[PDB]
Amino acid sequence: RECISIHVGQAGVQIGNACWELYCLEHGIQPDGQMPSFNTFFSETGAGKHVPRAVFVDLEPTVIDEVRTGTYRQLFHPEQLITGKEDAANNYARGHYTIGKEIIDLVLDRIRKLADQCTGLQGFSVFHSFGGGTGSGFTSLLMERLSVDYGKKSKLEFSIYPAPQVSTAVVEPYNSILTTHTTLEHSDCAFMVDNEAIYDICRRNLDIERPTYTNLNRLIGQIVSSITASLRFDGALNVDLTEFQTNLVPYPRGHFPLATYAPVISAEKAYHEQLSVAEITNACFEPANQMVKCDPRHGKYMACCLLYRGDVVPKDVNAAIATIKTKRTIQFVDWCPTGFKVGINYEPPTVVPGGDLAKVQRAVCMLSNTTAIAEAWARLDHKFDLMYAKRAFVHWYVGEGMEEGEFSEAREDMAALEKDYEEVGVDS
Amino acid sequence: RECISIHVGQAGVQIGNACWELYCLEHGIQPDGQMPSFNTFFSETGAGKHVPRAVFVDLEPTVIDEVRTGTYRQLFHPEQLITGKEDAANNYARGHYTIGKEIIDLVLDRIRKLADQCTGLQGFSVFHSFGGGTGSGFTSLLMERLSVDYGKKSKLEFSIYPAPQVSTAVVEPYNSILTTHTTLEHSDCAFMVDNEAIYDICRRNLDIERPTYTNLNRLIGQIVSSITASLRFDGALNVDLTEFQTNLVPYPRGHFPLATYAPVISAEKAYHEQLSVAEITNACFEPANQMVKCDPRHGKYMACCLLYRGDVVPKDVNAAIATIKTKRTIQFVDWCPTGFKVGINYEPPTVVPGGDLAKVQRAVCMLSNTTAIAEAWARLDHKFDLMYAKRAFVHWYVGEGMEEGEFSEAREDMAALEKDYEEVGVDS
Amino acid sequence: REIVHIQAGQCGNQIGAKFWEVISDEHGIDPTGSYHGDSDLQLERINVYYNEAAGNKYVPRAILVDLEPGTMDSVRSGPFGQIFRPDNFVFGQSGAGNNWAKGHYTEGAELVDSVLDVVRKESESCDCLQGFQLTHSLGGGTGSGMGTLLISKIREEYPDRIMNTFSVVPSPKVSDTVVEPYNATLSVHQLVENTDETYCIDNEALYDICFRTLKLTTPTYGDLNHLVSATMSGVTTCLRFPGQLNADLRKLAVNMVPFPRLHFFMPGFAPLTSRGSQQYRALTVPELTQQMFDAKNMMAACDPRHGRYLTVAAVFRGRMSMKEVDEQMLNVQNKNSSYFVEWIPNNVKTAVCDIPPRGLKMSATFIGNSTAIQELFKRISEQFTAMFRRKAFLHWYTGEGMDEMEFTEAESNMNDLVSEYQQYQD
Amino acid sequence: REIVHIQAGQCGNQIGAKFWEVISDEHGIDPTGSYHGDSDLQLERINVYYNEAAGNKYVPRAILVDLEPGTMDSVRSGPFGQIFRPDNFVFGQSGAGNNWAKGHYTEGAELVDSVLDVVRKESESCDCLQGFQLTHSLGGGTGSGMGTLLISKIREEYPDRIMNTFSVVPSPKVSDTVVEPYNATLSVHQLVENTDETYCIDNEALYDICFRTLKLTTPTYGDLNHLVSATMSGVTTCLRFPGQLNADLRKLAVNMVPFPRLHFFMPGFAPLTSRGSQQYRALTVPELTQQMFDAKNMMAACDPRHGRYLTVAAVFRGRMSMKEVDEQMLNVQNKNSSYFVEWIPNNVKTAVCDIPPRGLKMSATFIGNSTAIQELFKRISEQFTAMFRRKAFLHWYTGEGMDEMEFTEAESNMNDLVSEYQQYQD
Ligand SMILES: Nc1nc2c(ncn2[C@@H]2O[C@H](COP(=O)(O)OP(=O)(O)OP(=O)(O)O)[C@@H](O)[C@H]2O)c(=O)[nH]1
Ligand SMILES: Nc1nc2c(ncn2[C@@H]2O[C@H](COP(=O)(O)OP(=O)(O)OP(=O)(O)O)[C@@H](O)[C@H]2O)c(=O)[nH]1
Ligand SMILES: Nc1nc2c(ncn2[C@@H]2O[C@H](COP(=O)(O)OP(=O)(O)O)[C@@H](O)[C@H]2O)c(=O)[nH]1
Ligand SMILES: Nc1nc2c(ncn2[C@@H]2O[C@H](COP(=O)(O)OP(=O)(O)O)[C@@H](O)[C@H]2O)c(=O)[nH]1
Ligand SMILES: [Mg+2]
Ligand SMILES: [Mg+2]
Repeated sequence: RECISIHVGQAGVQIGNACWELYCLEHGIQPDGQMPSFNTFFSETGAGKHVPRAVFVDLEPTVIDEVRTGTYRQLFHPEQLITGKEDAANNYARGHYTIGKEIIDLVLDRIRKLADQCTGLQGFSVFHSFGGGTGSGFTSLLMERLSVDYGKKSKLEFSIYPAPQVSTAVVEPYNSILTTHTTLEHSDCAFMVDNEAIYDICRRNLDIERPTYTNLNRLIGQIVSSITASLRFDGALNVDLTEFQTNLVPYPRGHFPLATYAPVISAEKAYHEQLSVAEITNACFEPANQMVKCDPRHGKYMACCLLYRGDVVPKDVNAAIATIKTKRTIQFVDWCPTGFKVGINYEPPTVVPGGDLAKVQRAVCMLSNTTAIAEAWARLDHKFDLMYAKRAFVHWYVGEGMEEGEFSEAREDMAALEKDYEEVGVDS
Repeated sequence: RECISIHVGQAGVQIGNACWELYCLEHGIQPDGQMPSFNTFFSETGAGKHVPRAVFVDLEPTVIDEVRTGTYRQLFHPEQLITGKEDAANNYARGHYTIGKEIIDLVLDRIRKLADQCTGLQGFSVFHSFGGGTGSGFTSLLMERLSVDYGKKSKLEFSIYPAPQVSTAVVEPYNSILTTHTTLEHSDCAFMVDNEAIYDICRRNLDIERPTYTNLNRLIGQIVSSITASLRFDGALNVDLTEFQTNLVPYPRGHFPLATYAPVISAEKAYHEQLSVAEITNACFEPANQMVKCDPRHGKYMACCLLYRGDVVPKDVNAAIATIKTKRTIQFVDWCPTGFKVGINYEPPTVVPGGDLAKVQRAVCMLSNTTAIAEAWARLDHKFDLMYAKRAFVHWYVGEGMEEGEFSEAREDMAALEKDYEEVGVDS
Repeated sequence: REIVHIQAGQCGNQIGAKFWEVISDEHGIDPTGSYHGDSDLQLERINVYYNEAAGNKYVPRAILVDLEPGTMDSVRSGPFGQIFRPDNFVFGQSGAGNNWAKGHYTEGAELVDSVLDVVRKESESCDCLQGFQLTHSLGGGTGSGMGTLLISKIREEYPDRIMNTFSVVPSPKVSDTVVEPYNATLSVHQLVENTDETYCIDNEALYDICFRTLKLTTPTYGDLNHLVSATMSGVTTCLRFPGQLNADLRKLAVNMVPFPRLHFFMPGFAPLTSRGSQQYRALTVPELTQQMFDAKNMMAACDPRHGRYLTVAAVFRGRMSMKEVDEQMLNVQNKNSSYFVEWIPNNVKTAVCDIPPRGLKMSATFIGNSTAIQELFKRISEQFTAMFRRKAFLHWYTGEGMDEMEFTEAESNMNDLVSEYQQYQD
Repeated sequence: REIVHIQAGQCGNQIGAKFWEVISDEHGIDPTGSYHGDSDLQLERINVYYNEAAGNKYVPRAILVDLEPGTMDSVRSGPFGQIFRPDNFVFGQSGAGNNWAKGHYTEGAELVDSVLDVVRKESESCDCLQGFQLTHSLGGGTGSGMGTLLISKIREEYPDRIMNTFSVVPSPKVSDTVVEPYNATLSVHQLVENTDETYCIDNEALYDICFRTLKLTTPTYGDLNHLVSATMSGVTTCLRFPGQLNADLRKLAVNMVPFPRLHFFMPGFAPLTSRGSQQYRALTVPELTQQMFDAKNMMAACDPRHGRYLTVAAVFRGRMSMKEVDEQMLNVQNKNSSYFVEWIPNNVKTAVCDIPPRGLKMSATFIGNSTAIQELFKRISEQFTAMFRRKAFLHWYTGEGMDEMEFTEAESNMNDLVSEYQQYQD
């Protein structure tokens, strides 16, 4: 019943920092590993120290060093903290090939070591970003190997969705297009969120006009914990990760369920307001709490999964579902009946001490696969196209051995993906 | 039930220093011999002082003087400390013949004296190095006599394997080739380790980038103690030295089992990590802990012996074996079924105060005979050949009475040895 | 004379957690395993569900099956999880994930061999089995998937024993798995012809009852599964305890099945009303019959007056007159003659037990076989077709080797049950 | 009437350490040697295994043999090592090293003369020997090597006494010595025709039982050898103590051997389950028979239902009815008729003792002679051949003078036992 977390790149690792901090908060784990009390994620020592079963990869020492100098440096095993010396430079060509390919063997052997520590490997999940060099480059490299060795294990990916308006990486389209090509075909499911959309959540629901990544990742951590800690904890409907895959992936392509999370409420907003299960789920179908800037009303739904924490009575859930099925404007694709996965954990929602979110007594996470995602690809299509037509920055990949045909090909694979969304949109 | 240790050359003696220090650590033996408490190795006096049954030979006063001025100078009997005045000069021709042959008679008589002190001589083992003058020269001289007098006793040799990359002895190939010729035929089993490989162990498992020989020999001492102290101590499966020979030597040639040792872990690496018997043995089949730079995956296995310390339950061992037999890529030679010797001592693993290795609760030593050893010989073949073709340094042997034909012959004997490995590799 | 029960799937395991609790209540058996009752009858027929182990320990004759230790553990952690022996916990490791193919066709299939071995061990422990009962969900992976596989093998080993099962039927509003109708379709395909009878439980209907008549605003599944266990326990106790009528499960099966393929049941239960009204209720046979006939007191989301009634069983617990029961059942038949099928004269049959359920003076269990049942099949079949055309999640299933033509036949078979209900609906 | 036991090899010495412990438990004999029991029977038949020395000291009639003082010392150091007299410790100095040639053929051979002399001294100390028993490993140097040599000489001196031995059979997964099959092959070659019967113990199977039914996660060899001693002690106590059936070892041997060469046994034991379930177990004869028949409760890594059963012995300890035992054995014969050999009518034989093992109400020992045994021989023979062709470690053996043609004949002889099992497998 075990799983592995993999943190690649800054985004992967810094999100991971929040994630493991939250898992410590879930059980009262001390920075040194001492836990007085979740062995699905952790491995126990004779001292009662538990080791989070995870791998941290950075090709630049700095971020891992940040871990190594922080409080959780005692928690993590030195072998889990893997670092190279040089970067990918925002570039798949080095991340996947030239540079990252050198260290990956080590990385894999640490993974395999942990796989041998697992007794019942259920699977794993990889945290990264769609635009970066290691964030997406190295990441797909890893998938290429992990899908061989662990072909039957859960291969869930979580990635930051490139913001349409702000991006620090000029060749991000190129990176992301190459990842599509290689991740679609290897991964089982990839989830993503938009930091821009999140900013809007922070300013509207948390009332914060100063979000940093350390805020943004707390919110992400919430979502992740709902599906990682609480799915291993007790509930009414205990849903596994393999079950998630088995209930969220409808086609052999990928699919890309997007996250939505409600409650996201400031402490003051929690006052004077009573949420019910149904009210929280109402919020879950509002564009306003959509974690990716993509309009839910534009597309049609294919999948939807609702996962519940704390004070949730199935009775209320059932009523809530009835209304979301019938009251809303949620259009859905023919193919699908509304079999929405309901996970119901008794495990209460948790809050980070010193965080922004209010203590809540119940909480709902929503995953959804909508046809509007093709528009996200359309965004990438043109951004890629523009650059590629001019061949701007192309020498930074070509010099590492990339082929122009390959890039065209990858775009075409994306186009095919868009076409399949088109297909799904056609009802039948 | 007694045995004799023989330390020839610096390498032999300095390793011995670590070895006898460890035996003192095993029982609380004071530098003066006072032991408050292993008489298989030691001889008791009426004062309760025990004398380690061993002979120290150096043809240069200095190293023995180092012993004579250290703390263990009180431990060793002055007659055990044998020294000449001049060296072999890295040269078999003087070590075996011209110089060492003069003192050897004394040496033998001290050995014989100890043999007479033994009541039930089980056998002995010789510590040396394959490249040096006394380390290999004198050593084989000794074997020539010991195999006559003690023909039925254990003749185990331990030698440093010449590092392929660093060697301080330009005629080491020549020395080692001559030893092959004379040791193969006289000895029963010779074990060896590579200081370069060890450095890699020190830097990767102990995390030490500054190993000296005094570190390197502690690690060697660990391995040796597992097979020397703990084989005389109590266990489930008490394995003797003669049993070792009877379980490790498959052919009348020699054979050369190589050492592998796992756990080799720094204190910090021990934290946050729980080793089981099975996990330790997993490490034992990893190239990474191979004490000789020779790839385990290259060759095929012929013999394998696993010796256990501390908290080992046969139950777990059995399971571990099942997986190494079936899970691994360990190819093995037809001839052999997988009868791997399992020695199981209750005697816990010991650690040198102020050492690098972490306190462990259980430990496993592995001996193995792989066909990849022929590549080691191939290395020597060409190194020898190059020198010999040019006849570089040849006058340093010829002037002592060596014959060129002899050198050719010795190479040919090595070639024959390689051919026999070839033979074994052919499965049948 | 004895029964073996097997629970599977998270649903089945949690239902059974309440079922066994009740059975031990009925007999005064402590959560730790020993008997501390106080009635002769409590031990007298205990054999049907318990083995008395040395020390006056009673072992529930049941196997708990799952593919995740954690659910099993949670069951074990409560009272009455201690009464089960470790040997009755048969489970694997890695879920099923609510996947029929995994459950039945592939992975769960692997576990079934160990389950069956224990089943065999228990079949030997019994003197004479009457039958077997299984608890599960129709749209679940282990509930239906693995469970079905097991059933086909048990039936094979014991053709002469009763094979029935109670199962949670996907409610119109709350499906959890997107392919829940697919799993259900496949289970019909397998179960119907590999079972003697199956009961149809709808959670939605149950949630309506709990608020509708019981006026409760906090139930959980444990409270609703209490109601489920009331019907299950109602059936077997009579068989166990002294009564007036004819107290044999097989005879019940005989009286309720007019046709080899149409054996689906609608359970209902009386009395079943809130405490407020309990001060305003009268306890008579007509009172129970009013609650029994009323469709709102059915646990299945069907409407018996929409369809036609083929068979009705009225089981009574406690002291009642024979006359009164006879007359009221007749009256029911008379007044609701428009719903009954004309081919079966006196289509309402009774069974009477003289032991009341603990705490009540009287009670009654409604078991019906109407044509209305077909409506559930119709809903599923339709939903199925849509999914079938799109292959939603079928890559998971076809990835594990499930072939679409097998599914095609499953669809037909669903439609066949509907057509046969139409054939006898007339 | 008396028995002499000889232990050899590290295995044999450690097994015997538990065996004798148990025997003294059975009779209330203290670790220091005196009798402090409390039952008449405890002293009454003590003669079979003990000599009473002056002072009411009991000397176990056994010889401890090894070629390393340290193992002997460790035995001596514990409780019950003090009950053995110094004269029963016969050992040399320098191992054997798990080398048959050393053990049997050369060096160990030297010690055997001193061992035998002590044997003779004890044979005189007995009034009338029933037989001898030896404990050892089949793949070990002194266990099998030297032990075999001894057996051939004892048999020579006493053709009319029972010669049996229990031996650890190389488990498929855990061999220690690379030539363990070689040593075993040689021991078959020597032992089979120089023994009346031999028992086949597989440590792997034992480790499965200890976790499988006993649910234990810490055993050592002492815990597994406890199980071994349970079967050994089970056999001889009946012979010692009052019962109902026929309590003679020779008669057991007669009933279990249909053919001069096929005398290999599969021991099993009941009851043998974890404490948790002990609260859910019932103690009946069928209960014991269920545990006895079940292959998983066998201590040999064989599968009796794969082969055919030639003979079965069921030994019972404690008060049981004759009827029940007879009927259940019959039932076994009936239901498992497909495994029994048709040539032997009523192939299941019984023996009944009225004394239960200390702490239990009842117990049973399963002894079988199936054809399935041949599978172990096949595994060894095959492994042997491969090694034979390569001469792995045979320089050690040929260095001590063991000739390859002797080994060749040994190989044949293994194959002969297999062919004879086939000859009666039919
Ligand atoms: N949510 C979130 N997004 C982040 C975080 N750090 C970076 N990102 C986003 O991820 C992308 C940045 O990737 P980089 O940091 O440039 O690169 P990398 O993927 O770590 O790998 P390299 O390019 O080789 O350094 C941008 O789109 C950022 O907006 C973080 O902590 N949280
Ligand atoms: N592990 C280990 N290797 C050593 C040690 N000392 C020397 N060596 C190695 O053994 C070889 C050196 O042999 P030398 O010290 O030159 O010579 P010797 O064998 O003592 O004899 P002479 O040549 O006559 O002085 C080199 O390959 C060294 O790397 C030591 O303390 N530990
Ligand atoms: N009455 C009832 N239904 C349940 C319970 N648990 C899950 N269910 C129903 O079972 C269906 C889900 O299947 P599930 O039991 O999770 O399948 P499995 O666990 O993979 O075999 C849904 O329709 C739920 O309403 C329960 O404890 N009681
Ligand atoms: N059951 C059991 N097997 C043992 C014990 N000791 C060694 N063995 C088995 O005996 C074989 C090894 O032979 P060994 O007894 O060392 O030979 P010897 O000591 O040279 O005669 C292996 O198959 C072990 O599993 C023990 O105490 N109990
Ligand atoms: Mg970076
Ligand atoms: Mg020197």
